[PDB]
Amino acid sequence: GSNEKAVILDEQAIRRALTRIAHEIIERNKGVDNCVLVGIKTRGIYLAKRLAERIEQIEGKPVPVGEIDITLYRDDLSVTSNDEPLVKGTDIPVDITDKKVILVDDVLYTGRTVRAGMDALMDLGRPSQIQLAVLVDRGHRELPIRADYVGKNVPTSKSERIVVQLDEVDQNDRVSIYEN
Repeated sequence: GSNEKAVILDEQAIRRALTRIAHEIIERNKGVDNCVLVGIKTRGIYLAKRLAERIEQIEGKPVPVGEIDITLYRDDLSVTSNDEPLVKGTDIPVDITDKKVILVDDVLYTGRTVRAGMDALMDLGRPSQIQLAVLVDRGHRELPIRADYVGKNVPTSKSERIVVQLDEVDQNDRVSIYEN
């Protein structure tokens, strides 16, 4: 059909949300001493790296960035969003024990990737807090998870999927919502 996709973050809205999140992290943590950013999912990781650069531009101190590499699966033959995270690997360049780790997710949906992210962190260390920054929160949580920082709330139905494009993997910055 026609009009079965819409842009929910254009490039400027992306850049503004990141900048907002950067400020929010700084205000809430009262600086970024002992903060570590950790990206989840391929685009969450690129977002995390943008976020750390933005925070560095604000504070003049680097923020370390790590990644948790997760692939999502389903237990059935349905075509519907994959909801089972499998953690493939981790790379965090610093110790996270007694640090505030900020998980960075492109789209908060079921919360299921976030939960695997939290456990993955707990396998590497004992942070004092795990916080969650997300570019989009589309609701329909399946676990009791919520974001500390949200670029945009986007109401959705379970039939819709959110497509995130970023320059680093997709050669354009855009978030879109699609029926089906």
